[PDB]
Amino acid sequence: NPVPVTYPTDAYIPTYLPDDKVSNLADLKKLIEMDSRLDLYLTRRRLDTSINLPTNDGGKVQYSPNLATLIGMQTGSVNDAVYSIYKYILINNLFVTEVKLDSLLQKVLDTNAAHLPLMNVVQTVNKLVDAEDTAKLREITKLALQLNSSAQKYQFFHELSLHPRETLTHYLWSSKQNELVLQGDQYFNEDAARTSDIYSSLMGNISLLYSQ
Amino acid sequence: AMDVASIVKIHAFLEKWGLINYQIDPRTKPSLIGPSFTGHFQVVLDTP
Repeated sequence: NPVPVTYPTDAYIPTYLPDDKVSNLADLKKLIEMDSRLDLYLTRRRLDTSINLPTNDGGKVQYSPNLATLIGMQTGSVNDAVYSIYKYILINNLFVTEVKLDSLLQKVLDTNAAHLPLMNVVQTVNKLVDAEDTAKLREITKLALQLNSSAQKYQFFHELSLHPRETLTHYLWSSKQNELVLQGDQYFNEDAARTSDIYSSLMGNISLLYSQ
Repeated sequence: AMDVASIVKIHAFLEKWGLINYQIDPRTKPSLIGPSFTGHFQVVLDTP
């Protein structure tokens, strides 16, 4: 899960500006898409796969003379041990698909059950042996919001040129409907709520409360 | 003197909106003050 942050990470980079007055905006879109393709190639090579130790201080382990018959070697890392043991369980077709233990596995495991899960098999196997990019991504997302602000002011004044009668009545109604919201919490301030001046709808409320 | 179909139709209509035969008792609903504050009310009627 991705961690939530306290600052905006990206911006939409609006596209309602006239593409015949402001130029090179398509250049910006091409550059952003190219950077979006220049890191999909990096994240891929961060999950890169490598095959460097099929067979090839605590990285080297001496195997027992018993397990040395299922490996072909007497020393090597633990990775080679678990891998070659799995390869031996796979080549001889021992998994039940119609693990069924072989004859030499009886000795290497010191078990006569002749049938054991693979989990226990590898259990016995063990038993036998960066900062500047954040500033750049905040500086860029600090300009695509300034662009997203100037574009909004252009959108407002351009939509004011066309239909000014429609925008002005909206501004006057937003004003007459927002100056009322901001003047709704000036009644409770602890220096005008104990002076008995606002207690002489705070009277029908006590009727509803007492009934409640 | 209206036909029965219309009489029952208008009666069920009036009863649907609770204008007549509204089942209600005022002992379970408390009083309250409406948004309209106290004032001075009059009802104008045509001369009989």
